[PDB]
Amino acid sequence: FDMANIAVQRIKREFKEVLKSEETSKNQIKVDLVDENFTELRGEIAGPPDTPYEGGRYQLEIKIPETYPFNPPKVRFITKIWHPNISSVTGAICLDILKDQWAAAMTLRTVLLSLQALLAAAEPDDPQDAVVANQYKQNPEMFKQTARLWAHVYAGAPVSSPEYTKKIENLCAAGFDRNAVIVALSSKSWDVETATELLLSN
Ligand SMILES: [Ca+2]
Repeated sequence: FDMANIAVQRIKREFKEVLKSEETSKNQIKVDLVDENFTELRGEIAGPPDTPYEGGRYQLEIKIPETYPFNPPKVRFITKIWHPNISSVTGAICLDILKDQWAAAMTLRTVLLSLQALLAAAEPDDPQDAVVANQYKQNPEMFKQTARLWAHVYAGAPVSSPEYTKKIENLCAAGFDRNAVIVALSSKSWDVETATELLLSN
């Protein structure tokens, strides 16, 4: 039915804050009510400029705990993304403010802004996704191109590698599920052989 008053009033206040913010007027962040009692929200953030994510928009599932504001929201990327601190499979996020560094003065606005800042500054030595973190460290340029490909396919960003696109359409035309294909190629250094071998393992 209803959450505790302190939680209700905090979410209402923070929701209004996002609605009125310069950041939402500049189309950088937003929040949408999913549930009338404020326990679930949907966020969106713009990819930051001069990153592989630029031009993309990333949707977020936000669940507000009963203990709000003393524990963080649970946040997950709905939009698929290629980033060392986010699971390429589940959208689970590795960020201290969602874990052990939450403070009660933090808000929906500052969480959304911190997630955009995380896109612009990955921490690969404390990763959520080992495969992506390894690629980020061992082959920066391949990482950038892969992240940009995912931004284009999943988040609506304008550009991506023609090479990569051709490999994807090749495997999709061969009868494999497109998401499976993207994942396989992205995880196997874009090598059609090892990616195909992985796809046949299923
Ligand atoms: Ca209740």
